[PDB]
Amino acid sequence: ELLKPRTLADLIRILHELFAGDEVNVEEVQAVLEAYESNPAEWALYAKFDQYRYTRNLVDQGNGKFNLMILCWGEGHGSSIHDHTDSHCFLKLLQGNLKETLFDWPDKKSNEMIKKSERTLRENQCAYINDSIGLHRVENVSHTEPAVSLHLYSPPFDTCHAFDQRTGHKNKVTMTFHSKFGIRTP
Ligand SMILES: N[C@@H](CSOO)C(=O)O
Ligand SMILES: [Fe+2]
Repeated sequence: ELLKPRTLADLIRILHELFAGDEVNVEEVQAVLEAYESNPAEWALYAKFDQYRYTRNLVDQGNGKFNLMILCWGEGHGSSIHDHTDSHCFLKLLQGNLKETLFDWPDKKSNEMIKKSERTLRENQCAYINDSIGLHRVENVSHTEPAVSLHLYSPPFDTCHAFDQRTGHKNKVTMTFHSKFGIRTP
């Protein structure tokens, strides 16, 4: 039974229930993420920005079933084109807007990766990606508004691949957390 999360803490409690089993009902998880109305006071602890690039700030470890984290995107900050290591990946906007660009898995032949589509993700909207859908890049293209997003990955993963847009070539990358549970972790 899916109820509206009243607060971020409530959302977390609901997620623990939804991930208590061995599978994941994606539509249910997306619906609950979308239903949480971003309240900046509740996540200010985690919203730690860096001048030069976006930051990943761990919020909850899901009793081992998922990682929930907050990403903070300065003006003009964006990601690489990347995959999600055979995991579910949900993204919900807490502040600002992000541009998501979708790409196909490259062929073994060296070629320009062409975008399959783009969309603008707006405050409170929750998107979903997985490797069967394709790859993506996420970017804050704003010149005037920082963005903040809430991401859930299940199972948790700390490595993925970045793809070169000009060739499709992939390189393994290890993601790092800027902070964990509100504490900066250099
Ligand atoms: N995959 C990127 C964020 S775009 O992923 O929804 C990351 O976790 O750093
Ligand atoms: Fe991503």
